[PDB]
Amino acid sequence: AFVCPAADIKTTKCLGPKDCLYPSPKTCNGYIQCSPADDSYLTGIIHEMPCPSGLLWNDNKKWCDWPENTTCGLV
Amino acid sequence: PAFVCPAADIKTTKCLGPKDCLYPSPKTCNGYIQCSPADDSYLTGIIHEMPCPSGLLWNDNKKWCDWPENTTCG
Repeated sequence: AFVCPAADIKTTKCLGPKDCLYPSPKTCNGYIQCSPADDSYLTGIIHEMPCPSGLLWNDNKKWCDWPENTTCGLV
Repeated sequence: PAFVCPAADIKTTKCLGPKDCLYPSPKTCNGYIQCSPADDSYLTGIIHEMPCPSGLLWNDNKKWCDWPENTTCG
């Protein structure tokens, strides 16, 4: 499986828009967001999030983006 | 008009979840606002004016940047 890396939750509290966002090792048509479990900010909960149809993850900008801009290498 | 992040949304969710504390931007359809708790009272928010990708528009129904046909803008 995948779990949330605790270091990111502890260090950032995922407060910034681009914090705690990651590529999905399972698809280019989505991503993973880690949410802090609670306001102790010690561990994270995994959310497998989709991109809109036709958009791919662009990890440079941590968003769903036009396919030409993708950072995803999965085939 | 100047935006204020809704206190009730911050207080109730602490903006923890993926779809929490996201709103339309009054400045553009090609973007949105994401609020982050400003302090440990969780009643006020820092405003992050976020763009959408080229040509795409906010869809407040799904709280994401989406194809223009699915917009809520206006």
